[PDB]
Amino acid sequence: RGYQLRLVDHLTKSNGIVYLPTGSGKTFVAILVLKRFSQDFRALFMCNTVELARQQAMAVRRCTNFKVGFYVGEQGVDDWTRGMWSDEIKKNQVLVGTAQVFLDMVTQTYVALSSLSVVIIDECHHGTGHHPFREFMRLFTIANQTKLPRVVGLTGVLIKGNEITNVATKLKELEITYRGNIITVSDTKEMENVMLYATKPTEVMVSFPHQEQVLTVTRLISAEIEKFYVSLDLMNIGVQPIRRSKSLQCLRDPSKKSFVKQLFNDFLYQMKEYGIYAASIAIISLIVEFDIKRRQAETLSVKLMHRTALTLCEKIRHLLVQKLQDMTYDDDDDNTPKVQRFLMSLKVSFADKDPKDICCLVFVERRYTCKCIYGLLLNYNLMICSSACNHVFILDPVKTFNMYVQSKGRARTTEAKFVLFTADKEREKTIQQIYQYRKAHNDIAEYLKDRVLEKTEPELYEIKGHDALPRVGEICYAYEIFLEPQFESCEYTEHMYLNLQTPRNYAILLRNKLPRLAEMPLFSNQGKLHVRVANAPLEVIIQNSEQLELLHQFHGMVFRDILKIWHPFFVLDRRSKENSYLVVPLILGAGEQKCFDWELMTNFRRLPQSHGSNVQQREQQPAPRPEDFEGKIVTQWYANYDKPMLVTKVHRELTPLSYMEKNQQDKTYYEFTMSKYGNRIGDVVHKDKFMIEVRDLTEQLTFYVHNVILIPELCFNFNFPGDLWLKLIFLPSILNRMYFLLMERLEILGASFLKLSATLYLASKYSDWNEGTLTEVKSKLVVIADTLEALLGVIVKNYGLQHAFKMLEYFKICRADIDKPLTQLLNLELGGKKMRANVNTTEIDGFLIDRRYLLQALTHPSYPTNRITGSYQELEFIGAAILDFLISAYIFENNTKMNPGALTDLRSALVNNTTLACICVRHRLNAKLSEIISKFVNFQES
Repeated sequence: RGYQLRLVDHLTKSNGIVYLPTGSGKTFVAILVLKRFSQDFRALFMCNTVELARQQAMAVRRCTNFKVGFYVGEQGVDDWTRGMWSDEIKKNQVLVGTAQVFLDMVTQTYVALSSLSVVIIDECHHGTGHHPFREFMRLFTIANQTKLPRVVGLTGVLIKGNEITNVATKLKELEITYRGNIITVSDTKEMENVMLYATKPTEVMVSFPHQEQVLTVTRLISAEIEKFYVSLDLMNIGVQPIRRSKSLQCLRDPSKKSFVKQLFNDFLYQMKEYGIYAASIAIISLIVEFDIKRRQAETLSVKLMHRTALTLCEKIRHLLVQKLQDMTYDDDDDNTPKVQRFLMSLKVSFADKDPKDICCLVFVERRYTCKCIYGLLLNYNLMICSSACNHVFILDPVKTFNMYVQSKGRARTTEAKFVLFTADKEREKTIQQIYQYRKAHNDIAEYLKDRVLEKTEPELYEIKGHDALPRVGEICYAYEIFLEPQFESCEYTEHMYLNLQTPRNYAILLRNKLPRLAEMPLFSNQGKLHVRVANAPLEVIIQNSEQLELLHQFHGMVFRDILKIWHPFFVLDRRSKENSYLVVPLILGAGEQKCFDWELMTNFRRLPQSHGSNVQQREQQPAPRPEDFEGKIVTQWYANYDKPMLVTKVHRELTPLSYMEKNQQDKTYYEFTMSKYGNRIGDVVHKDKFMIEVRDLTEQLTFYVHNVILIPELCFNFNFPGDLWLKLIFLPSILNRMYFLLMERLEILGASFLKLSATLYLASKYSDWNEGTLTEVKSKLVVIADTLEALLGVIVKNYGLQHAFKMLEYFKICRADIDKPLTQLLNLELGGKKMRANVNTTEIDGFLIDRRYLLQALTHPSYPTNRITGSYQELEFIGAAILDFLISAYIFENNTKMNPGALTDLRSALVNNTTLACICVRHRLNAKLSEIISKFVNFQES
């Protein structure tokens, strides 16, 4: 700020003492003078308190870290005897240590003041007499009149002398002991801006009249306390420290002399409890009305009767009851002048001269004063605060006015600020003497600064001394589709039905050529299935409508009468595509050769046994047929017919009149049907018809994902085999991987990589261009986009890294001008500014006392395009999507074992600023920006 530059201007030319108020950044002004002293040519930082030395050493080491200098300090843990200073002060240029460590080392001569170039002593006004700051200054006095270190110091106040003119000699004597020059650092033209940074409310002492009468209630309470003080040996009565001494005497009662404190142990315990109630009532009688003090003692006396009622407490309650008649008449006299002044000042502040609605809490002298003051306002926003104090009004506070407030306050009608008001003359005289000493110190400093440099130098020296798109014509291209089972685990130990177990296969006749179309995994009840696509035959054609329409109507009938579904395409929308009419089966001839047979398509579609059954009458009774029941499915000709079933084997011992598999019908299979729907027994009249094992083909709807005894009498023999119809119903489930042709980690990674292409190349083209105008034309120039970027990442694994990235920008995006830079990038205007190297830029910025790339990387966005670098905004968005796409691409192989839903929670060290800034501190390496960040760094260090 402007106040720190003016105060440090006199310290750079010669020695001087900096006088500034607390909170003005006096330590920051010393750091600026230390950087100017090292540029034009060892520093010593003295601290009075050990607690303040740790904060000054950490702040000096943080600023000297970027300077590439050695910053160390000695708190007294490292001490050694040698002919000079230890390795801490010798190796490090800046040494921050207490004055006691330097004074202890001055007894036996080791290091001399000539080693350090400058010495900064915090709070140089306190050092005097036998203090260590005056002892180290006395050694410099014997070393004076020669080359020595430059003295420097900063303090809140100079000194306070007698009257005015005599006080000016005290300020000159303090500067003569510290060897200060005639230049005194003080805020003059910067006082306007210095007052705006730190607002100090003025101290307004409001005296209130104290009642000379009516105080006999306090004297009677003191007389009653004096009677109890005879047994307790004058504990205390009616004092502010008595409240603190009561808590100190409570812990001091135990662990004392055996015989001496034996009787005083339990005596002082009951006396301190009753004495604190009388001391609190005495303080409440002065601050508030006497009626509140008598009510507090009456409630405490009633609680003593319900207590254990000790022999010492019974006499104290009986003594107070004799004086209760006189104390009750004192509170009944109204039917304190200090409380009237507090109510008048609080009412005038809310009325006018200040905000109408504001938070104003009066400071209570104790916990009992808050409840007493609350009842006075209701009997005649506002609150009674205690613990500390609050803003604005404070009732009879005893404390340092500057240290207690430490904030602003409300206002009243007057020329003044908010402060405490006490009726005692000793409290008002202390605030008046401190204000008069501060005004006299500022007047003595202004009179001393107005003197000539030659006159003040001789005065200090004398004191120091003595719709249809077939795409092709009518032709038959036979594509053999190989479908065979592999293996699986069968718990039921059922037989494995495979399409390769029968000679008849399934071919594909279409007007389109044959793509590669490798196999795909599948599963079923019999085992895993695989479908291979190739063409055994070729150059085939049908003849007119004979062979052509034979596979047509057979395919049209297989649509509804086989799958039996309303929508085969599952609610199609556009209803169009590359036209492939149907695939036709091919029956295998002699050997492994399969020719074109049109009789198989017409026989399967015209078979009535596929769905509709028959009715067995007395004219025709079906006989047992073990040869016809081998591979043929069975149905229900009478009742309960929904899904048919294939008969695997025939059982000669099992008959409709034999033992049933259920206990319902005893030893009869057909008795269960006659007792339910009234059906006949064993179809018509046929008992001897053998039974069979029915196997239902019903399974799950979608076959892509993995996963009963009838009789030949009542069942009709189907013409369709069991194994031939297994692969015919799997066509709808295989369409998932059939229609289309060509993970989620590259999806989100491609979104950051798409923005990284514009961040890398485009932002590195023109560095001086603003961030607003750079993304304006790149945005409008152009979920589903992340899927297209995932395919570009897979293409980068089969070629070079820039291979797929090249065509990725050309194919999807256009960007005629931006596509050329997308190949390679370079450095920003930072390295282009200075044509030599970053060493030339190190002369203006002494932060450097590769360095070329770190120039723009360490640039602050605060400065509006200064000479240190162009800006950090060009590299901010650059590395933004860069590191985002780089961390996502490296985590694609590591997180591949997870799913997009689970891996989305926390993946690859999330960029949240909590762990971000903490990663730099884990390597052991505006004023508002240094405030919240400093408090957050201390809490995150755990």
